[PDB]
Amino acid sequence: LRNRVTDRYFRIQEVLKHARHFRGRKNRCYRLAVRTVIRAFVKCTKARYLKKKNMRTLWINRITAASQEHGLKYPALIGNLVKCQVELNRKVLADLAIYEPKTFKSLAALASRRRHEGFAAALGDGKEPEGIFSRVVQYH
Amino acid sequence: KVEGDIWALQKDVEDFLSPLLGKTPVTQVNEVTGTLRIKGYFDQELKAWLLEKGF
Amino acid sequence: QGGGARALDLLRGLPRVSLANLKPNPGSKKPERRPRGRRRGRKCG
Amino acid sequence: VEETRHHAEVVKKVNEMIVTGQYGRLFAVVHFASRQWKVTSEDLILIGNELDLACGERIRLEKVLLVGADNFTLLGKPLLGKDLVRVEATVIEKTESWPRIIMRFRKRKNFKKKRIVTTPQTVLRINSIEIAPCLL
Amino acid sequence: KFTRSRIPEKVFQASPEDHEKYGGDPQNPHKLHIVTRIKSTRRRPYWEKDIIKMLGLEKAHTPQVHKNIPSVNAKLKVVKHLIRIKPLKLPQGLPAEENMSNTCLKSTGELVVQWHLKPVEQ
Amino acid sequence: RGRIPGRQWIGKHRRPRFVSLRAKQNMIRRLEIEAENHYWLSMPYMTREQERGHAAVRRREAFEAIKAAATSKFPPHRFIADQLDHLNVTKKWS
Amino acid sequence: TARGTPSRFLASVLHNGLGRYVQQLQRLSFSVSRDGASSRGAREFVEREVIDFARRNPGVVIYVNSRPCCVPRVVAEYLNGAVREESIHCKSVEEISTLVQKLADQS
Ligand SMILES: [K+]
Ligand SMILES: [Mg+2]
Ligand SMILES: [Mg+2]
Ligand SMILES: [Mg+2]
Ligand SMILES: [Mg+2]
Repeated sequence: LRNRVTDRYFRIQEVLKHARHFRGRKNRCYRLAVRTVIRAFVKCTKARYLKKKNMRTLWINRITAASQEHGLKYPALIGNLVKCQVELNRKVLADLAIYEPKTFKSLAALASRRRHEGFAAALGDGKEPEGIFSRVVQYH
Repeated sequence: KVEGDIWALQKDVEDFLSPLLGKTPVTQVNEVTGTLRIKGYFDQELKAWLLEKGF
Repeated sequence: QGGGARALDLLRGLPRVSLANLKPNPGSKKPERRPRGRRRGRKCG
Repeated sequence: VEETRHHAEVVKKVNEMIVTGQYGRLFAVVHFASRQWKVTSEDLILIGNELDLACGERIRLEKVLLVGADNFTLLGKPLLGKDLVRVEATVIEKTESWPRIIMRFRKRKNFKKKRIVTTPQTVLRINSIEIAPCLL
Repeated sequence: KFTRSRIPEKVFQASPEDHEKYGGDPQNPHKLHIVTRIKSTRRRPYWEKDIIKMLGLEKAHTPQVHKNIPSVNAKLKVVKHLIRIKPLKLPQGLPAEENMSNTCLKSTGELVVQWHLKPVEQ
Repeated sequence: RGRIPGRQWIGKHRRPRFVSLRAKQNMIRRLEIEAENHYWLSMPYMTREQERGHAAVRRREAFEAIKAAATSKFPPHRFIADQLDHLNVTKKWS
Repeated sequence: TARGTPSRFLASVLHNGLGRYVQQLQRLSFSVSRDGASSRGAREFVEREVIDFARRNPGVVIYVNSRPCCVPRVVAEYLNGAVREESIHCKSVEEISTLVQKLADQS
């Protein structure tokens, strides 16, 4: 019995279909396209880490841009919102800085007020009571 | 050459070799072939035991 | 007694045994290994 | 001492805006599926896991971190009380993700393997976001 | 040649100024440890890697409870530069049978037996 | 200009490496954590004599479970129902 | 792949669930074979499972056409007009039951 490949056409079309949008001979020649489709798939897997990294970097720039309009720096906003137990991530703050400018200014005022409270507490030796917004809600 | 409900034979063998070993025996039950395979050598002990039941 | 009878009455409700529905005893025929694919192809052991 | 009573005046004014309904659309920030969503009413959100809920069922999102309006905003520390804000969503579509390519390749090592995964997904629609006058 | 290290016994001799700095009491030493690996076993000798496995410190930043006994302390003194050691404190005491489902180990080293997830009314 | 002979970080003439300000702070932070570890290892609860024999029973029982699992390795039972269930491949409607 | 495939924004059909929830699945067409092992899982699904499945979803019309065929298939038609055709060739009862329920949830 002699066996020959009869469905070799279907084995090469499943790889060439991913290369139809390429440029040059690497969209129709199986030998050339297979080495490009594999690299395209490899870049697809490794770009999932970059997309998460790039989104956060984009959010930081947008948060920084809006903070400067209110005379604040990015470390001064994120750092002082943590001490108020306001757990808002960069995704929300970037959205708030774009679609809710009035709400973002309220957060900037809260962060600025909390920032000023820490400086006042740093000047004292603990005799004066803590700031109004410096109180922390305890959970048991 | 075990016929009938072989799983009843396993329980009797387990309750019989346990005092000699101090622990439950490790047995393989092959219903298709009707054979019981027991880890360890119990040739002389089981041959006398099966003669008691009249097999 | 019960074991012998249970192996025959259960076979009645099953479809007809033919040359199609037969298979070897599991574990009695190891799959053949061929020098094909990534696992066994680069240098074929 | 002077600022403590000044806060009560502001809170009472904002609380007085809730009984009379002097607010329009409300946007709420909720924590769901380890993610914070800036959602409003009648919008869609895609969740990358199965909730084991039949489609059409109406549920409540318990965790709300921020509720805001045109003139007033309330902040949770870190969460708002269940007696102050209520966000309800509806399961409308449960489907699998589009095929994702997971391929790894190392040069000169004959290392190449391709995996395709379809993570389950769930779509929720926020129906209503209502608050209650419980600030005081 | 690079080999193991014999740490002098004087190193593990707390001074009176240390008891007023870390809050420990030599008269009443703590019963249990809270060991947490904070460093990679990579680029470290094989004997340090084995001790990490023996102590159940495979996954990093995963607290583990061990007994404050010389044999266990002997293993800790070998990988003392890869882990963080904190005493286990029991403000409510040892968990009972009814408090097994309500335990929670806080970052301060205290194990509470009533995890209510509710703001303090005080 | 500015060529470093050979490779950068190996050889006789290597590219100089300098310690930054945060690099010093990171090392100091590591030292403080380990300096506290030396304190908690200086207060054993029990001595060597007291500790001896306090876990012999548990250790002995733990290994007996390993021996039981190691000595219980045996082929699984073969049922007659499973062999007959392969005939269902030809089940059809009348 | 993303660049090699089309994409769309998240949306629904006529704002489903805004006022009421409407099951977007509209029709199911099963093509089972009286004879053939390929439909063994499908035939068992028709005998005991599709009857109870039709009880739960009254808004979906199910057609069971028994004709000779080598690959049994399930065709799902939706309100928006898209038609999804799936093959249940040699699948267990549980795998078919889960697959059909998935088609019901999709829009
Ligand atoms: K290999
Ligand atoms: Mg990150
Ligand atoms: Mg090879
Ligand atoms: Mg080759
Ligand atoms: Mg060079």
